[PDB]
Amino acid sequence: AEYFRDEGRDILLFIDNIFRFVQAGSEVSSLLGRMPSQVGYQPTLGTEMGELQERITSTKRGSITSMQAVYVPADDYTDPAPATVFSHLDATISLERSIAERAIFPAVDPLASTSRILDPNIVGEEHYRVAQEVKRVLQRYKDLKDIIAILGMEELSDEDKLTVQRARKIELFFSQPFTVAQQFTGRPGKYVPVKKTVESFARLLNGEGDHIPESFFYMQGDFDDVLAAYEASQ
Amino acid sequence: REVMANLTARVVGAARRGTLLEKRETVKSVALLVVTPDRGLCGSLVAN
Repeated sequence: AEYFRDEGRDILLFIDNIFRFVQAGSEVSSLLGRMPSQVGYQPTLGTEMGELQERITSTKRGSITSMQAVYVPADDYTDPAPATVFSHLDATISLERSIAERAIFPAVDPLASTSRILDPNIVGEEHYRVAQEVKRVLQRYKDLKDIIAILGMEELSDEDKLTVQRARKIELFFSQPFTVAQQFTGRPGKYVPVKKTVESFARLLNGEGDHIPESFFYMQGDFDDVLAAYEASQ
Repeated sequence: REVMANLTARVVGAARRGTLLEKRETVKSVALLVVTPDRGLCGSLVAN
């Protein structure tokens, strides 16, 4: 890919499971007689990650739009390999086991997922405000998770209650059918433009859609599709 | 309960059916009474 980057061509780079590169390095180091570090990993983990990752850079001659994948052993985000990857990225997306087990196929945790270009000067003031609100909600929800689990929705205040069902609706609404998911799911795929996503979430946060039950936000497109489904079910 | 049944049966005339028992026509103002626990933690009872 560096040949195409060096001559100016825009390159999309998809490296899958950098963690397997780390694991291969670990096995090679174990066979090489190097002293193990942390959980059996190679002592030269950081340097190997630097040597691979620092080559994945958009330079003044060309741009590389990298998109990697990282596999966390078990479900440990404190593992040395993902911990080393985290500091070599611009946009971090965290997939959680619990979200997937809740049938939310994207399974992305908004609280643990950040990005560098989530700045109003780059992505847009409305986009930034919407994202910040969608995180402050679900942050209130993560704070009240234990309260809800042991006592229930009733003990919360009225505004806290409203934020809680808004958070649950948002969590359901982040789910989206994928065109590559037709092989095991019959739901047709949807492509929601970023403008439509921002508008839908702004409308949802305003108060629109409060009357709609949470089950109607599951695996839908923009807010218009949710409203159409609600009208269809009356 | 039976004293009401025994008494209100005797008093049937609309002219004498005044004061509290008067079934007013063209209702305009309605007052309601709500009783709620003084303390929370009751569950959905207060919300209900």
